[PDB]
Amino acid sequence: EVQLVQSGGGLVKPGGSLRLSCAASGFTFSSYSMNWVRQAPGKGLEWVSSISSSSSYIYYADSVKGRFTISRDNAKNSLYLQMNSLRAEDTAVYYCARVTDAFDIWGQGTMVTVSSASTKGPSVFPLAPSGTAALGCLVKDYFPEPVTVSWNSGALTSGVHTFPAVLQSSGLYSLSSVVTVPSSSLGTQTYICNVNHKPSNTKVDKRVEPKSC
Amino acid sequence: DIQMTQSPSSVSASIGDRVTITCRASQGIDNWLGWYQQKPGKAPKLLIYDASNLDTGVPSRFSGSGSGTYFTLTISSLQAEDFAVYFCQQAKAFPPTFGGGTKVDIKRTVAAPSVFIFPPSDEQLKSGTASVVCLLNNFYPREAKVQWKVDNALQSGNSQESVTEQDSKDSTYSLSSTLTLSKADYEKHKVYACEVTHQGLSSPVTKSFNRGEC
Repeated sequence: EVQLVQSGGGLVKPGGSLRLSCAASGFTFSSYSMNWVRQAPGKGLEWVSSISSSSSYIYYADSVKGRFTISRDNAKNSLYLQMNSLRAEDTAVYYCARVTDAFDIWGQGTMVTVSSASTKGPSVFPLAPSGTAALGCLVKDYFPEPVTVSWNSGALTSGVHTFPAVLQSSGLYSLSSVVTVPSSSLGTQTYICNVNHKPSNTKVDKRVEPKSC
Repeated sequence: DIQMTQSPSSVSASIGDRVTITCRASQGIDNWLGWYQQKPGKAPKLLIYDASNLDTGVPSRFSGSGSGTYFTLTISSLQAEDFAVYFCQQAKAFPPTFGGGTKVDIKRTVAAPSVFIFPPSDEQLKSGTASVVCLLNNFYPREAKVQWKVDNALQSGNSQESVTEQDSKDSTYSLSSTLTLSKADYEKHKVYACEVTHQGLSSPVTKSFNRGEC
């Protein structure tokens, strides 16, 4: 019906530029103010910019003034955001939105990741245990997303928690995967995390051994 | 600008409950208040605009009321689809500003985190870097505070947290906090402690280890 279809975004280096697009259908595009709103990872919503129906009136958030430029092409039913001089703090899902009295139609979201990293496979380190014992693997310093982790080649699923990746200040991702198991099993069962980072073709199987030190 | 603060940060609800969320403005916004719903990995959706008006297609178990600086969103008979984050938003003045959100999640009993502390591997230490990981496992509700201490010094600015979505089987959360130190700094200190505050704990629990010790 009424729809806003986003494209653009993805990976960019600090200081670099990206252009986001938003294609509108199902309503009279030229008669509405359009907006961009962003959401940093694990955080709330921040308005970025607005543009009036005929581009007479343009508004920017304090945090993007002088770097981002909003525009629209009413004849193509399209909204744009030219983002320049990108920084780590601009890493976020960016949404286009129509405004009437509230933001009443939203795009699907476009992820923008600002990092100087090249493709790099992770190092995998043990998180070693010492009724129930917890063990895991730290999957550190990889780019881009994603990595997959299983345990015991998929035969161990119960009690597994693989955390969402966090972008570190180095521009590389890290995550841990953990599992809780009965401590009585630690002396008889083997626990192995299977890590695959397909962008770098990096596959590791790490058996996690109980430690005391 | 106009600061919007929502309360509580999370509400525990069961299927069929009535849920009431609160939003407060730092100054008067008249009727210019909207409410949105967000589910994991999805864009927000408008529910209510101008404080009380239902958007097209939105189910009539959602109502809003209030004006000035005080507003509420009521869900009158919660369905499985309504477990989500809810945001308010002021359209009185530019910049439009959002509240920080309220997560309506599945009610279960309070479960204290099982806390585990993991020293850096010797593998990693070889490379000049030390990651210390604190696991908070299978807890409820989601609100939890992790304080790192190194030789009793309260750490800030050098840890990162990551949290799971509510588990489908047991309705709990888990959280990792990771402290990142140079190998040099790690070698300069003895006691590495993870102190955890949570509703399921009568006073904060400290898990710790001593570098080099068994």
